[PDB]
Amino acid sequence: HMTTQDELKRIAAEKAVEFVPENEYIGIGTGSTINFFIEALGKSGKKIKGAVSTSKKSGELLARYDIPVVSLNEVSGLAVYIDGADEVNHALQMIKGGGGAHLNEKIVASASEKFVCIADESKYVSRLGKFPLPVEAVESARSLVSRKLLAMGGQPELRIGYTTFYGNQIVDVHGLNIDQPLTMEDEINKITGVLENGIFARDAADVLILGTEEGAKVIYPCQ
Ligand code: NA
Repeated sequence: HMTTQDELKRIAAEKAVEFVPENEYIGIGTGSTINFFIEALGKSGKKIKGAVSTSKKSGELLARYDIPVVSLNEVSGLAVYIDGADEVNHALQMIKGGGGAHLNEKIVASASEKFVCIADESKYVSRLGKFPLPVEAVESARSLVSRKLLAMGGQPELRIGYTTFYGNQIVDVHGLNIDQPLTMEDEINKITGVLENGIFARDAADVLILGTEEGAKVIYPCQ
């Protein structure tokens, strides 16, 4: 039978354990692929000095698997950040935030010395953009941010009924042409009322572990 998507996620998560140094502070992403990774890291027996969480769920699983959790404010930096992606291109630039956590994810990534992305094969794309782009905005700026995103060219859609970790809203933007991921990352963030967007170009991954039918493939940015 074909390997299921969950099995592909587990393949990538299990391989990523090998990338985690012992006795260091590390950062932990969010999502279903990460949830398999937290379990695998706990089962490995590796000594972890402390882990910084990016979501309520990730923090709960770290505790379930006996991995010590620390606030980002307690450390001067992290040795490695491990996280998933909704899309990842050949330069290892990513679209993130399908699960609502892109603000905390980018904060923790930006404090880390290395970013390991874990994903099943379906996330690896030639061009970023098909997956709608999450944008976090404060509630009173919803209509304003939406007009500004529409003027940029995308179709803004409020994520109905959703409240982010820090109490804000997400507008998901459909149909963007992303010529230059770093330029668009910065231009969207210049909209007043936007707190963060899901383009990870400045914080592109350093290495990608991709779960495929042939096992876990290790992929560095294209030359
Ligand atoms: Na997310």
